[PDB]
Amino acid sequence: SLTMKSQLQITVISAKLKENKWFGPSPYVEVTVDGQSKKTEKCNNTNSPKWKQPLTVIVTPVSKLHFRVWSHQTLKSDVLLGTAALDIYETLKSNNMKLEEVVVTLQLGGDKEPTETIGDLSICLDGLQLE
Ligand SMILES: [Cl-]
Repeated sequence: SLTMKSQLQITVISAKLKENKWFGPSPYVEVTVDGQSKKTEKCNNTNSPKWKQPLTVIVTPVSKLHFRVWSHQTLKSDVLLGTAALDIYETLKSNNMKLEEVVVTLQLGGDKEPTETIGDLSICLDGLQLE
């Protein structure tokens, strides 16, 4: 029951990234959960990326979703801009135990400094219920 899986759709909607003082980042989002990793495509040179991109992951009612916002680079590692996490069980609680097009915004915490908010990330969850 807490072990039954669902192929959850997560639409990664958009993010607002605090400006860094010339050209902006070229961000995409990676979702990781339960052995899996799914990445959106990138937006180029923007602190207000709008992906509106649906991804799926196979989760249980107690899975914990982890988000990373990366900036793409050709010639070295992509840069980790910030991270967030969302407990699917808490999300279910907040929405009568059924995730039907639930929009959630999360604060993104900095890589080098976890305590610093570097932006926020909006997603929409659909296709999971408990009971
Ligand atoms: Cl949470």
